[PDB]
Parts: sequence; structure tokens; C-alpha cells
Amino acid sequence: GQAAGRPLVASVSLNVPASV
Amino acid sequence: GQAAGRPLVASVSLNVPASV
Amino acid sequence: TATYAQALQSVPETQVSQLDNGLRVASEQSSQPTCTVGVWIDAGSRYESEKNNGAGYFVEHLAFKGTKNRPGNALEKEVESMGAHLNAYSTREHTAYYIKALSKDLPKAVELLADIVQNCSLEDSQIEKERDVILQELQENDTSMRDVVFNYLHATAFQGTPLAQSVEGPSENVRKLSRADLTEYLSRHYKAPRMVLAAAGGLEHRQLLDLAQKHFSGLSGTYDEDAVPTLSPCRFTGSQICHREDGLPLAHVAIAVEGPGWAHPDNVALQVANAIIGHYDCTYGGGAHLSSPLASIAATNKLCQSFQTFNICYADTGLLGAHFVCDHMSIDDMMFVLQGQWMRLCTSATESEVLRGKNLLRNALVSHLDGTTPVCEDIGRSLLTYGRRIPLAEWESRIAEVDARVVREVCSKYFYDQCPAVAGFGPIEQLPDYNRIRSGMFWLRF
Amino acid sequence: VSASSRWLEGIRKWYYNAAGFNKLGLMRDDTIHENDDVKEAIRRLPENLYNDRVFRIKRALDLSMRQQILPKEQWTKYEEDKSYLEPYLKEVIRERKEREEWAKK
Amino acid sequence: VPPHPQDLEFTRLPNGLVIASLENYAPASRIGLFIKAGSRYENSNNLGTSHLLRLASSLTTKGASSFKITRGIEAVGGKLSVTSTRENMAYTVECLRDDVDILMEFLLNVTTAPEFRRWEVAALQPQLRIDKAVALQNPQAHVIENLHAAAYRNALANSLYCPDYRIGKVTPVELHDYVQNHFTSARMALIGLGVSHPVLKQVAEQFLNIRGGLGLSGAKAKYHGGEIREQNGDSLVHAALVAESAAIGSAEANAFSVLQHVLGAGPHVKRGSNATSSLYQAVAKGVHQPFDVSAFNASYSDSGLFGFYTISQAASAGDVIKAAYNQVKTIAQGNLSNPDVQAAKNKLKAGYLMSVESSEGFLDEVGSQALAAGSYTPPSTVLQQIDAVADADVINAAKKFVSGRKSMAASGNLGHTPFIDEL
Amino acid sequence: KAVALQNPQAHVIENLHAAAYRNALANSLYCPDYRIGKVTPVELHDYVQNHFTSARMALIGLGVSHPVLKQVAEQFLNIRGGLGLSGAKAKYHGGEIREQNGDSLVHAALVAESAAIGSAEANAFSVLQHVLGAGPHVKRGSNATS
Repeated sequence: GQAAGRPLVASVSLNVPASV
Repeated sequence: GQAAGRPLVASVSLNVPASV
Repeated sequence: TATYAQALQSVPETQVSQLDNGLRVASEQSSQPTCTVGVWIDAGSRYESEKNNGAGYFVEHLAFKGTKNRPGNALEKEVESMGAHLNAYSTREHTAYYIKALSKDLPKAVELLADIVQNCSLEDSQIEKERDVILQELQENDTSMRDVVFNYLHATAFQGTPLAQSVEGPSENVRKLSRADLTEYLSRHYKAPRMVLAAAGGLEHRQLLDLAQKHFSGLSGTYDEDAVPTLSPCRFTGSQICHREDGLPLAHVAIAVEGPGWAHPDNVALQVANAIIGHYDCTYGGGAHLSSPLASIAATNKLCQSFQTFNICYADTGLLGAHFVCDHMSIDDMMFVLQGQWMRLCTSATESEVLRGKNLLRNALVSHLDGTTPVCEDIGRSLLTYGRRIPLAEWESRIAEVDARVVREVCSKYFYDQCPAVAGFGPIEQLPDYNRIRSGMFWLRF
Repeated sequence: VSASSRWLEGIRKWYYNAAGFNKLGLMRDDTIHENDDVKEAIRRLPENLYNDRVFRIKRALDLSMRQQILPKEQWTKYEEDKSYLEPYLKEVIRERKEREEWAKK
Repeated sequence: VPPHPQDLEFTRLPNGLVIASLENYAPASRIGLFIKAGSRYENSNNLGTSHLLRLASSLTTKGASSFKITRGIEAVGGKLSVTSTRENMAYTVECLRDDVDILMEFLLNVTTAPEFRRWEVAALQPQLRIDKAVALQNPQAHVIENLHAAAYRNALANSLYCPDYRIGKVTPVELHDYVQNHFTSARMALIGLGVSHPVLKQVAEQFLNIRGGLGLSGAKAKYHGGEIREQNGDSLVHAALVAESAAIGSAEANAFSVLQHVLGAGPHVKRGSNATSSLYQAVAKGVHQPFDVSAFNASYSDSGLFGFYTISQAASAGDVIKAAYNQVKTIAQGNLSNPDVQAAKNKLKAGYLMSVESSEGFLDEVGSQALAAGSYTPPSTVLQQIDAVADADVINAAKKFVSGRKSMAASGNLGHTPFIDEL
Repeated sequence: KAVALQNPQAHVIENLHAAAYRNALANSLYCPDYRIGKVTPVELHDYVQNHFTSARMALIGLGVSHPVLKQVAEQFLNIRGGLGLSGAKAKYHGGEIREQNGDSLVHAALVAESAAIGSAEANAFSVLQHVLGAGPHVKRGSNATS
């Protein structure tokens, strides 16, 4: 399940790896 | 006279700077 | 079936005549349909004091802005009625206007040129507009680093003389130039003994002579009173100028020594010597197999982005040297290699490299004069500098007489143990001290 | 297979076995002394031949460290020794001699 | 007077090769070899092959090594150059009269028998990043390449330079295939200025005939149109709006050239006001800021682009584009004066004549005519054809422009540039 | 940005929005490369000053008492008035963006304008999404009902 279905969200944190 | 008006050409030489 | 010497002998000869007012009319017939006709004038920034510096550039700006008989922007339309190209330029010792057009437009085209260099109206509103435009150009000229470095080299090399003054002049002078100053400049410098009317293309000499007699007989050539601006010898100074701007990515450096002058026999030998050193750019295709040691070393070791050699001539003086653009961590290497090559030429030159340089100069001379504008430029500059156009056969005769001994003697005369002039702009913290540059102009082994 | 040829080849095979580098799995070209011509030739080798040369040399240095040799089955047979490096070195030498010949004129 | 200029000798060999010579008696000689090996003949799996092939002229060949070629060319002071448009490649060699025989040996070795060794080709890869970067210092190159990408779909969309992702990925097999498929006798022309006809004929028969074995044919140009907008926050906004016009060597091409010179194609005077230029005067009436505009034309063997190019500040881009579009519309409706048509015709004639005065321009024109039509047309016939154009055909060309699918490209601070639908 | 842009879906979806819209929703979540190093403190001040206001904010809390949150809001988030910057409505355009990069696989997205959130039509679109097939439910499954 690699195809995108929902719009992007960008995450940033002080002490956690970022994610998309 | 800065606007392009003719199709571009690429020149490469052994002992001259290249130009466009 | 033909040969090099036979081909050189077959070029048609330039024909020169002189009118009564002092004007000189030169032309060279050819079979092409087009032609180029222009007026060269012996008046530049060198004939200007500090009070009126930049007057010539200002007048050159206002040339194509209407006259007494073609007011406003009518003159421009006339040129574009016939699809001709009207161009001009100004330097430290010469000025030129010229038109490229067809043969059929030779009568009309000449009639325009005589209009330009006699009846400059100089409308006051146009003066104000061109003042604003020139101020904008002076502000924008700081972006070109090569031209900045060449102006610095001139200013430091010929300090305290007219040759220090730049063509455009200081920004303060242009703000105060009045119509009185421009009229005085035109009335003093634009005169028939100092003008040359050159042409080249499809035409016949007598037709141009008759048209000149029609449209240029009104020029005065009496040299009113003792108003005869004559040049004087200019002092050369070994010195350094350094503008430190660490924000820029690349460093520009230009180094020079005093040259022989326009009409010296030595110049040909120098033109051979520079051809041995050559030039290089980062986009060249030869790579590491290039004949010049400096170019091959710079290509393999990435010493610089580009370099070139120059020999700029004036009346009884000139600059002879090199200019390179390089990284801020490579200036010592480039200076070392350049001075080593100069000392190599001075002390030990062989036959093969001199033959290569002679062939390069032959090919450059042949290829540069191929058209109508370069031939007309050659006639115009020759008639003011030498007093006559040198045929290509004489150039071949002069070039063929150079050998290793002549190159060694000339280079030892002009380069070895001489005080140079140095100009640097940008991140130039690694540029050597002037004592180190000076000490690099000789060898202890020799 | 004439009189002198088989005698010459017999002496060459004798010397080959006497040299003994085959006992470490090496080939002849692995043992050449690295000068500038050889460094350039090695530089021009394709990926696979380079990697094989690397592993053979590494295994031989490991054996020499342990003062051992391979079993007799794994020795490099004289007839299967491939001169993989010879054509590159030959071209590099030809180019350098051309340069040297141009420097005389 | 000098000897009369001899006629340009022209020949087409049975294998398809074209040989042309002109025996003047200048001190120098210039020999050119023209091939139909432009960037349009690349497919999508070998993009950037032509760019690398242009820079690989100095590499080792079967005839001689790189060292020998470079040193021999520079020893006699000769000059070797390569040029490439979207449709053609041109290898030119210039030297003195008594040095062609040496240099003729080098040129064919560059063309008819390269090697493309692995290490040599690998060492040349980073150069593709340098040269392209230099070519991208001028915004016009970027905008024109994007415009070609937007207008066309398959053939003429290929850039002149390598895609940035594919630098370092071009292998010797691609180069070998490209040369083996595109460098053939039926697609070549050999032009000479300063050498006799039998010498060139002997050289071509000895060497260039064996190269025959004509290969691929190429695609056809598919016009689609579109937009490409690339924002980069520069001081001035560049833009170009074009449409499908015509094919070169056709009746309508002359009409489009005349229309180009009616509208304006840059200044004929140093720091001129462009008083005769209709577009500049139309735009300058409303916009009171510095700007620039010109007509753009580009014809190829099967399709062509006609339109206009503008440079203007970010706030005033829409005003400039709208004004220029309005002016072309008014010309299309019928408002055109015969004196202006004649002035444009004179501009066209003067420009065409003055273009071919030099040896470089003459050789380029002769080679282009030889590849395109396979026959030499003297200047007089071209002048007659230019005069033959009727003033109604210019109106027809303007109508073809105004009622066609536009294609736009732009660059800069695109905060106020319009889209195609807004115009 | 580089860490984010090694998923091809993020590239594609950002280009999809750039192609769909003329303004506001066309903007990317990540900074354009040419702007890296050019964003100034003044721009950050203006953005906070004209977007971080009371009428544009919501304070949500799990595991917290209501009087505490109300006290914090009344004490410290009363100096954020001054609404403004109505922005601009998103004008759907249409278009296509194609990125030749020679990746192993081709990623493609094709869309049209559908409906604003909160409308009844959006529920119909969500149901259409799950009729066509949104994502897999079974590990290494064939997507039988898709």
C-alpha cells in the first residue's frame, strides 16, 4: 500500500524524528 | 536587445570559450 | 594551385586621398554587395582635464538624438527606413561612428554621418535625461569585475597623468557638466585634421571622394589660435592596488608592465611571446594536452577559472601583461606559474614554441580581418596611428623575421627585473606582498 | 613443438614453478612493481578484474602473515595464467613514448 | 580589379553525400562537415547523448590519439569547432591555405572512426555540469528550452543540454549506437571555402563513402501547447508566448519573417528608442517603467514557432504581455500600412544580406541549404522571393497566430504574470 | 526537505497541487530551494503577528480540568486580538506537470475538483473513495473487493 490516498501532513518535533 | 528572437545554438571549441 | 604568399599578394590595396580642409578619405574596393562607412576621430578621455572629464562620453551619448535639420527622433527612423545598423564607440584615445548598410545606400548613409559630427543640437531636456541615464550606468558598472580591475590597473599604472582618468569620468563631473562645456569640447576637438573617413565593401573610391567633397567641406581645419591639444609622455609607476571584498566568490587579478608603444618594431615580437603563453578558460576542450605549460598546469591542477594575456598600446606607452580569475586559495600558485613562464621566455626560448606562436599570430591576423566592419576599423585606426595602412604582406615579412634570439632579447628587455603594476579585486587575502611579486621578476640561477 | 621450443617452454615452466608465487594463489601480473605506468594501467582496469586482483592480493598477504600456503589443488596452474594487465600497460607505455618523442622535436 | 568570384560548385554523389566548394583566393581556408544529428533524434532512454558527443571531439580515435590531435591542431595554429542546433551538427575546421591537407586528416578521424574508451568518457562527465551551468547564466536559454518543452511533445522538446539527473550515466555504448545510426552518407554534407573540388571529391570518395549504411529516420513533430512556470525570485520577469507557425523552406515562412520584422526584432541603433518598432511603441504608451519586447521566430524542417518575448519587472509583466497581444490582434484585424510593410521588407533584405558577409555565416548558410533542400540558391533568388510576398499574406499569418493554441513560458517573481486563459 | 522528498509521493502530490491551483492551495508545505537562506526575522514577525490571533485559534485538552484551561486562556491569550488577512479563495485551474527523472517506476496522479469539506457531497465522495478502493486491509492480499 504505497499509493497516496490522503493529503500530506508534515510533522516536526523537539526530541522525535520528523515524518511526512 | 536582451530578448531572444531566433532559435538557440550551442557552440563548443578546442581553444575558444563556449557560447550560446 | 595557389599559395600563402600569392594569396597575401592578391588582396586589393587601400586607396587614400586628402581634401583641402584636412580630412582624409580612405577606402578599399570589394565585390560584396554590402558596405560599412564610418568616421574615426582622434579625441578620447586622454585629451580631457579634471574639470571636463567624461565630456566625450556624454557627447557620444547625445549623438543619435536629433540635430538641427533632423529634429527629435526623426534621424533614427531614417536609418531604419533602409535597414542599416548605426553604431558608435569611445575609448581613451579614439572615437568612432559608423553605419553598416547596402551599397545602394552609400549616398544617403554618408549624408547622415556628416550630419552627426557637425550639428549636435544638444537639447537641454535630452541633456538632463542622458545625465540620469549615465548616473544609472555609473551605478550599475560596479557589477562587472573585469572592467573594474582594468580601470584600477590604469589608475595605479598611470597615476597623476591623463591616462588615469576613466572614459565615463567621475560621478561628480557628470552632475555638473553643462551645455557650455559640451559645446566647447566639440568646438575644440572635432576638426578635419584629426578625422578619418573610412569605407569598405562594394563601392568605388572616386564616388566616396565626391560625396565627401559635397558633405564635409564645411569643417574647419585651421587650428584656431594655439588651441592644438598635443599629448605628452606619461610616467609609469610600479605599484599595487588591492580592493578587499571577501563576500565575493572569485578573485580578479591583473598584472602589467610598461609597453613599447604603437609604432615600435618590438611589438610584433611581443605578440609572438604572448601567443606562446596563450590563454585558457574552464570550458576549453583541449584539457591537459594543451601546448602552453601554463594552460595545461591550470587545467590539471585547477589553479584558475580563466586567464589571458594582453598588450594594450597608446602613444609612446602601453600595458603588457596578464589577467586571471581564480579561487581565493589559488592566487600564489597562479602568480608563481605565470612569473616562471615569463622568466622561461626571457632566459631560454626554443625554435618550436616560437614557430607555433608565429603560426598563431598569422592565423589570428588573417581571421580577424574577414568581413567589412573589421577592415573599416583597421583602416580607421591605421590612418590615425601609423599614418598609413600596412598591407598583410608587410605583416608576414615582419613576422617571418622573428626567431628565438629576438624573442629572448625583447622579453629580457621588457619583462626581466622590471617593476610591475598590480591590481586585485575580491577575496585577495592570499595575493603576495609587493616585495614578493617584485622578487619574482628575476632568477638567482640566471 | 620443435627442438628448441619445447626446451625453452620446459625451462620457463620450471622457473615458473620455482618462483613459487603460484603457491599463494597469485598471478604474475599481481606481483609487478607499481610504477607510474603500472598505477595508470591498474587505474584503467574494469570493476570485476580490479576486485579479483584486490581479493587475490589480500588472501596472499593473509597467508604470508600466517606463514602458510594453499593446498596443492588450488595452486595457479602455469597454463591458466591470464595476462589481464598486459594490454593496458602496453597502451600506457606507447602513449608515454609518444609524449617523449614530441618533447625532442 | 580582383578576379570575378567563381561559381559555387555543387555535387551530389550516388551514395547520397553532398559536396560543395567555392574556390576564392583568400589566405585562409575553412572546411565544414554537416550532419543531421541534432538533439531531436534522441529518444527518452538516451537523452544527453548529443551534448556529450559535442564535447567528445578531442578524444582518442583509431587514426590518432588525443595528444596527437590536440598538439597537431595547435601546432599549425588551426582551429577546430563543433556547433549544434536542435536539428543539425556542424564540425568546422579553419586554418591557412597550405595546412588543409593535415587538418582534413584529423577531421574525418574525429567523425568516421571514434573509439570512446571507457576511462576517457568517464573523465569527461563532470564537464557536462560546467558547460550547462555557463549556458544557464543567461535567462533566455532557460526560458527558450522550457518553451520548447511546453510547445512540443516528442521530437523538438529535447533540450540542447543533458538533464541534470543523467549526468555521469552516459556510457560508450550509447555514443557508439548514436554515431553508427545517425552519421551516414545520405545525412551528410561537406562544404569547402578555399580548396578545389577534386581534392574534396577524392577525400569524400576515399573515406566518407564507406560510412554509408543509412539507419534511422526519426519521429514527427507533434504540437500540443501548454504552460511551464518556474519561479526563482529574480529581479526581472522573462516570458515568451508563441504558437505554431510554419515549416522552413515554404511560402508562409517568408510571410512570417516579414511579420517578424513588421513587429520588431531588436534595435538597429545604439541606445535607440525603437521608434519604428510597432510593439515597443504600443507597449510604451501605457507602461512607464523600463522593459523590453521583441518578436520571436524559429522554423524547422516540419514545424515552427512564432510569437513574442518580453522582459519586464514583476508588477508590470501583465501590462506588457496584454499590450503586445493587443497590438498583434489589431494587426490581425487588418490595420496595416503598405509603407511599414515595405520598410519591414527592406529590413529583412538588409539583415539577410549582411548575415552572410563573413566566412562563418556563408559556410553555415550553404551547409543548411545543402542539408535541407539539397541545392544551392544564390542570394538574388532569395531577394526575389522576399519581394514576391504579398501584404495580405502577412495579415493571414497574423490571423493564424491569433486563432491558435498558445504556448507560454515564464520565469521570475511570477506574482502578476497572467495565464493563457487570462489573455 | 531532502528527507521528506525521498518519498516520491510527496513530490507528486506537491506538484499535483501546484498544477491544480493558481494560488493559496498551490503553495508547497516545503520551502522552495531558492529561498533557503533568504527568509528574514521580519517575515516571521509579520506572519505570527497577523495569523496567530484569538479568532483563529483553538485550545484543546485531554486529561485537563476545564477551569484551568479557561483560566490560562483568560489570563494569557487575551492580547492576541487584531484579526486580518482574509487571504484569497482558491481558484481551481487544471493543468499537467511532468517530471522526467528516469526512476525505476512511474508515479502518476489524476484528479478533478470535487467538493468542499462539511458539505453533503463530501460524504458521497468518501463513499465513492471506498467503492473504488482506498487502501489494503489484508497483509499481502489481492485487494479482492477493490
